[PDB]
Amino acid sequence: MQTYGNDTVQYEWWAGNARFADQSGLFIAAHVAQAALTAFWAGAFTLFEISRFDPTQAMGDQGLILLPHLATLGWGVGDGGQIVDTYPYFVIGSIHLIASAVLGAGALFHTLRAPADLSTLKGQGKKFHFTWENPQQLGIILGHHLLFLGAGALLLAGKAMYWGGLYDATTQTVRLVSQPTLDPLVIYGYQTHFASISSLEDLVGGHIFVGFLLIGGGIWHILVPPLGWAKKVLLFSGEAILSYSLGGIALAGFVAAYFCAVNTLAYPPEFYGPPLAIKLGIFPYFADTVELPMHAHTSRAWLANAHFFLAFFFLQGHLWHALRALGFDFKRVEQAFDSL
Amino acid sequence: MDGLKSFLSTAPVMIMALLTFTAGILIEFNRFYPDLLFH
Amino acid sequence: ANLTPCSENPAYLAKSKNFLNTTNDPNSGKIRAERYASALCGPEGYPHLIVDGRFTHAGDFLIPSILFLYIAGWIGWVGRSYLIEIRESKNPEMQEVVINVPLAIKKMLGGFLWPLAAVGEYTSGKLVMKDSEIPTSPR
Amino acid sequence: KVSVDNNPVPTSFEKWGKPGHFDRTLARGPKTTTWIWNLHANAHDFDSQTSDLEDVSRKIFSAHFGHLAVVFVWLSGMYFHGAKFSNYEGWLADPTHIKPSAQVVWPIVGQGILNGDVGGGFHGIQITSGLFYLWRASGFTDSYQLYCTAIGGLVMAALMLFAGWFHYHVKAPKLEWFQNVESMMNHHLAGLLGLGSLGWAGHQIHVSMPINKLLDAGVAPKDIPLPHEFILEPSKMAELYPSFAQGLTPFFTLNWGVYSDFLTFKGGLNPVTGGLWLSDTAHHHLAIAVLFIIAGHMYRTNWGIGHSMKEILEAHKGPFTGEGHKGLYEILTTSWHAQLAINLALLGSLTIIVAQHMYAMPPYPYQAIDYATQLSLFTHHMWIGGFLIVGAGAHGAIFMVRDYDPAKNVNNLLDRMLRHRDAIISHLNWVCIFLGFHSFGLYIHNDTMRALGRPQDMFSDTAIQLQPIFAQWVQHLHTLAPGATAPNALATASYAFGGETIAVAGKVAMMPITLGTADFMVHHIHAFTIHVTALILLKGVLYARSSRLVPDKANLGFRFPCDGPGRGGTCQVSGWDHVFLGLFWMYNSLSVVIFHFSWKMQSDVWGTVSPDGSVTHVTLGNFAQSAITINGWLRDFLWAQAANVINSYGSALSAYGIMFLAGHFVFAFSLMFLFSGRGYWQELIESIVWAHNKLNVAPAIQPRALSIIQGRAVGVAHYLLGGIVTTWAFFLARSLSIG
Amino acid sequence: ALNRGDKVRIKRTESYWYGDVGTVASVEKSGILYPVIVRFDRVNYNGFSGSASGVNTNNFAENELELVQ
Ligand code: CLA
Ligand code: CLA
Ligand code: CLA
Ligand code: CLA
Ligand SMILES: CC1=C(/C=C/C(C)=C/C=C/C(C)=C/C=C/C=C(C)/C=C/C=C(C)/C=C/C2=C(C)CCCC2(C)C)C(C)(C)CCC1
Ligand SMILES: CC1=C(/C=C/C(C)=C/C=C/C(C)=C\C=C\C=C(C)\C=C\C=C(C)\C=C\C2=C(C)CCCC2(C)C)C(C)(C)CCC1
Ligand SMILES: CC1=C(C/C=C(\C)CCC[C@H](C)CCC[C@H](C)CCCC(C)C)C(=O)c2ccccc2C1=O
Ligand code: SF4
Repeated sequence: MQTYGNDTVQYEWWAGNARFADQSGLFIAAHVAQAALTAFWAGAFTLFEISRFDPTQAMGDQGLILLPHLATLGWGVGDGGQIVDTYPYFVIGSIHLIASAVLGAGALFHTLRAPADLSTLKGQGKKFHFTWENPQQLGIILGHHLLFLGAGALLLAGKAMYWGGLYDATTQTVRLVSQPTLDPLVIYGYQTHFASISSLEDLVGGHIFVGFLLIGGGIWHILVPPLGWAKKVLLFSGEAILSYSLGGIALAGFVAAYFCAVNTLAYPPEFYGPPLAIKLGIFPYFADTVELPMHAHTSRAWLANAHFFLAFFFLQGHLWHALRALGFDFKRVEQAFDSL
Repeated sequence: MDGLKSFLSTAPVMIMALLTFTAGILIEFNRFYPDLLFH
Repeated sequence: ANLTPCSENPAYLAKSKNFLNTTNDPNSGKIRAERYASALCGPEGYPHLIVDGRFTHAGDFLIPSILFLYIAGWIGWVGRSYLIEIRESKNPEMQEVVINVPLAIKKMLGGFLWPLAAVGEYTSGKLVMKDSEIPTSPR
Repeated sequence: KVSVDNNPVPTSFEKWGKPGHFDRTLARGPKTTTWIWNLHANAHDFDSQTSDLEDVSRKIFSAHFGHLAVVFVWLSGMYFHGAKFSNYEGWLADPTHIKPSAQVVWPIVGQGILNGDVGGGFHGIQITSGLFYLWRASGFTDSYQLYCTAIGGLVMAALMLFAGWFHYHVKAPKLEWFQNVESMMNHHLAGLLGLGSLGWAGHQIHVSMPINKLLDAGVAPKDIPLPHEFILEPSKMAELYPSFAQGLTPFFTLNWGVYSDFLTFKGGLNPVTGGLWLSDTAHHHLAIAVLFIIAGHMYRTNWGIGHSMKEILEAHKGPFTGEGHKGLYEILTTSWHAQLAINLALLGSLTIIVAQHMYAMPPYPYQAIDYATQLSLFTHHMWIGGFLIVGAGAHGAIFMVRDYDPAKNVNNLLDRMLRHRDAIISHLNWVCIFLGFHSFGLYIHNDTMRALGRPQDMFSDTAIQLQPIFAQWVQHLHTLAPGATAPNALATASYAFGGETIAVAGKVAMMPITLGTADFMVHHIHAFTIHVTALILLKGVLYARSSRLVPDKANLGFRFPCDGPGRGGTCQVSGWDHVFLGLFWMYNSLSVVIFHFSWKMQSDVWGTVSPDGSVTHVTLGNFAQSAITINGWLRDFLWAQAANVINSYGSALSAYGIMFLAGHFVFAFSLMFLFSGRGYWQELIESIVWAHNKLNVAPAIQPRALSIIQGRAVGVAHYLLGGIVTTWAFFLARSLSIG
Repeated sequence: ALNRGDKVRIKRTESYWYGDVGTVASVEKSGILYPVIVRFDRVNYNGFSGSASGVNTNNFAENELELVQ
């Protein structure tokens, strides 16, 4: 936390998650409980989407949110964009459900059996003890999360190359994509038309390039400690790293909301509905060209608008926490109105 | 505004905000699910 | 019962063809006409409510009944324990005139444990006061 | 002569969280729940908070600006609802057939049935306020002008709010600025009333006359020229009136006779649209502007000429009146309640004059045809006028209790009138009893003569007839007026005195109202109830100081329940309880007045018209021989005409039925507060405090019953609310059913 | 035989506070009939109609008070 003086600070219940921000074990426990909640939502809602799926209609009109996310990977897709056999969606939903179960079990284990601070441990638990002031352990955690995201990108790459086939909007069948792009100059040139790429080989080439970039960043962050040039320009607290991550996930949400509404192959038009139109009224939303009867919207509209609004409010959360990390009081803005 | 938080938490404004929230959720539940004499 | 069900009543089938649209949904009268078909009606074509306690008609009475018996108890417990925790701070009069709205929001959220808390307060003796320490009126 | 103090009160929000700070006994602490009611009973009693005549006056001035913001946001809501959610351009396309509606209802629980088919495919609730005819009289064409007028009204609402904050917390005026009453009087005469009348005379000349002229010619909407295009091109105005080619130059040389083609003295009604002539009202507002600004220079302020009112009041003293008005100029510039009593009396009588003039001379186009607009505007202005007159009777008593100093006004008119209070009230109640027997016992007498089967002994026209000869002679003089005693007037002042039947769109605008013996009896009923309400309020004014029952009434206050059960009993003896009784008597008086209006106008005036000249009315002429009986008032009026409120379910007039029954509920709920006393409810509430103390849920705010004055106040409030809501629902549903 | 600030229940059987607890503000000298000044938090029905509050302090006797401390 910030703690502009008053080192022994007490937070009330409406800021109740600020109480464990200094301790270590509850800091692990709350986050793995949150990951259990995300895995539970994923598995339980693709099961709920299998429960409320009709094969006599098109996909995106009935609010199909997760089954197009699995059909773009090409798991149970047939011919012409038709889904007749849904075994592996139920398989990955059950996998995510039991994964949420074991993650919640570990969360309650760290809340109950593991102590608050990991400095009282003796074996490997003392090596996992972290503080918001030393950047070395934070760099180790940073590099290992970099390595895990790179491993996830490599798993997606193997799903595109060896472990299965992806889906395209041209042939509307599965496709075993091999021999991707190997040139980084055209990847440097992809900063202008990244929204419409229209080729899956370029997609898996960009994915293996960003995956190898992530592995390089991971081994770089594990190998060298963080330097001194960034410690003079970046703040080192809980709310500072919270702010950097909040701005990162808000930018990622804006990027994903732009990617959802205009793409055609990473979001097929028969699975998510037609591509959208960026329409600014009061706020910039995404409207469909055709109008659904029961005031309804496609999955593309729901995904793009929800991710845009969540990215917007996460940007203001980054703003709140980043101004908090710079020393602002925030009753100073109430004292500025009260002095007036 | 150390007095505006106390004025917005007086009895009439809080009971009007609570009745506005109650009437709001009642009207919304009666729009999306109308005409429920029983269960 | 002597009342005909709405699935075969002639007056109800004559009146269901022109049920008025209440909301902005133009098919609201038709979906009401098929929703009220499960109920039973008299000789006028209006759905009566069996209230005797039989569970085959519990959806008429008992299913909303206990639903209200949650929410009223919720409001009652939120109104009761809040008064207890403003029995003293420094002065209860201003805390009853202006609301300590974080304390009120805390009770308003935590009020959904009210029936187990009611049996707990009844067993602990802190629910019902004694018949002698209560400020009664003179006879 | 401006005296302004700079920053008297700091602007702060911390006082908003401490309710009851304005009074000394409320800011201590809410030990009891009656403090809550006292917080609303003394929130505007500015004379009990401050006692220096300077803080209260600037508090009043800023309160006037706040209330002006409330009226401006209300007027903005009317123009915004007429812009967005109405059919004003659709009604302007066809005014005779379709009906106006300026409120659309959200269909949520089945209340979409309130959006009745008002004509032209537009759904909504048909308005009866009749401000659409105001807009057609002013010259509105499309909804964008109403929208920009609503926007400008909200701008002036925020402007009046900023002026209130500026005049209380930044630059507040002194007491000498408020006591400059001669400067206030002549500025309000010339610069507010006369200058505003000249502004509306200019708008009626330039905008309201040419637009209504070509609308009476038959020009469709989206073909009228814009109102500024008549000023930008004066040829379009000169082709409608020949006098506009003469320019401003005949006005300054007193050649006003060439202006006679567009400043006419026609009078009567316009036969094409069924309203007043717009040239007549333009000439009218110009004449009122000239007379007011002439009278706006009577009082001296700084330049020597002018009447200071002090020696005006000094000069009027006769033999009966002692020292005359010696002291009233010091009274009316040092006490706001005496000014409030005079202004509420004259604004109440003005509002009743407004109602009594806006039915026989309908000033708006297509207003007399719409019977619902005419009936609603009449009765609403009647009720506002009667309410303000009761407030005059209240603030007279408050002036007597807390603003009357007897050492300053010795042997003047106020002291002499308080010295013979018995010789005033003991004749006022005599004429109350004489009018009561001779206006109600007439009704009982012919009720009994009709019930005993002898109609030849009644007070009918075929029976012993009480012909009202004086108003019939006055109607004869008004019929004989144009040509003998008003030679430049073509028609009469109205067609209610005598003349032809004005028919516009198959309905009757105004036909002559003959006065039989039923109008004789009901006018004496009106004079009787006016005398009783002017008895209760006048004996609340005079007997507020002291009496022979209780001579210590000034020290007890204006608003106290009683002196006690002694002297036989002294409950309802204050000056407040006379207002409490006068409110019911105003309710009874105005209910009979609007009943006489509604029945006489829908039996002898309104109805459809036929092309051979015969007129059939709505109730086929019932007022002649059946308005003289109490059973006739019950059967032929309250039973026969309430059927349109009764049988209107599943239709557009369905909310009026559940407002009819609602008003009956609030009347019957008022009887609980009026009949019962406090000590029963205190003895019951303390038992509920026992039942709360058994479960440890008794509140630390001590819960106890209302005060005795509070119980009478909520009783009279729910009584007047329930009766007026019942009459509102009945009048609106009936006159919307008859067209 | 009471101190200054101890809780005590009332057994007046005719007062407003009958069974309610009160704090003894002071005990006056002997000889007088009702020396025990007791103050309460709940005011009684006192004053004119429409008054914002009443009184709480009162002189009580010794044999009609039950000490609860
Ligand atoms: C990476 C995500 C993240 C994390 C870890 C935190 C963590 C923290 N924030 Mg926070 N915040 C975030 C995002 C995040 N915030 C965003 C995106 C916003 C913008 C809206 C804010 C705005 C914000 C404010 C304004 C404040 C905090 C505060 C705090 C600290 C106290 C704990 C707390 O939140 O109270 C516990 C949380 C609750 C009691 C929840 C409140 C209940 C809300 C109103 C209901 C949820 C709204 C809605 C229904 C959500 C669903 C959306 C949609 C599906 C309908 C804690 C360190 C507080 C602080 O620093 O004080 C010490 C503080 O005052 N945050
Ligand atoms: C929330 C506080 C609260 C609670 C727990 C109770 C509880 C009770 N009241 Mg009650 N009452 C309350 C407030 C409350 N009252 C208020 C504010 C009033 C004034 C309108 C009354 C007037 C009242 C009467 C006249 C009677 C009772 C009776 C009773 C008892 C029977 C149940 C009943 O009929 O209640 C039903 C409750 C009502 C009819 C009125 C309460 C309605 C309000 C809206 C409830 C919520 C109040 C408050 C705004 C919530 C506070 C929330 C907090 C966070 C601020 C029961 C012990 C009866 C009795 O003596 O039983 C033997 C009885 O005859 N009450
Ligand atoms: C120019 C108009 C005017 C002004 C400035 C005043 C000003 C004043 N009057 Mg007053 N009065 C007026 C007109 C006016 N009156 C009229 C026309 C009447 C006759 C009805 C009265 C009758 C009257 C009485 C009987 C008393 C006053 C008193 C007072 C003083 C204190 C006001 C107070 O405490 O009320 C604060 C405000 C309220 C209590 C709000 C009243 C709410 C009403 C009752 C309900 C409104 C019903 C509503 C329209 C319907 C919808 C509600 C619901 C159904 C949704 C104050 C100087 C009092 C006084 O001087 O005592 C010493 C007093 O006892 N007045
Ligand atoms: C319908 C019920 C009713 C009736 C009849 C009256 C009647 C009267 N009220 Mg009244 N009043 C009422 C309800 C009623 N009030 C209510 C509800 C309130 C509450 C606010 C008031 C408040 C009120 C005040 C505040 C005042 C009156 C006054 C009066 C008297 C005015 C004089 C008059 O009209 O001549 C007399 C008229 C009648 C008696 C009615 C005519 C009936 C016939 C003609 C008489 C019977 C004929 C014969 C005697 C029968 C003989 C049979 C034999 C066996 C005896 C009158 C007696 C005033 C007063 O007394 O001073 C003047 C007064 O100041 N009233
Ligand atoms: C708040 C809080 C917290 C947190 C926690 C959490 C948030 C949790 C979560 C957790 C979770 C979230 C969990 C999950 C679980 C899971 C489960 C419970 C599952 C189950 C399922 C099943 C068993 C299924 C089955 C199946 C299959 C497999 C297939 C076939 C069919 C079926 C569907 C049947 C803590 C403690 C830290 C602290 C305090 C507070
Ligand atoms: C089922 C049913 C029925 C029956 C019922 C009955 C028969 C009843 C009875 C009843 C009774 C026999 C009752 C008793 C009671 C008693 C008492 C004694 C009570 C208690 C209460 C209390 C104590 C309160 C408390 C509370 C709560 C709980 C919550 C809130 C707060 C308060 C505090 C208020 C019928 C037939 C109708 C119909 C069908 C169904
Ligand atoms: C019933 C009654 C009471 C008791 C009055 C009470 C208990 C007042 C009731 C007030 C309750 C709390 C209702 C609240 C009033 C309004 C409904 C508040 C509006 C709140 C909404 C806007 C939410 C008296 O004190 C009294 C005194 C003198 C003569 C007659 C009577 C009398 O008849
Ligand atoms: S009944 Fe009430 S108002 Fe009348 S004297 Fe007795 S206490 Fe006073």
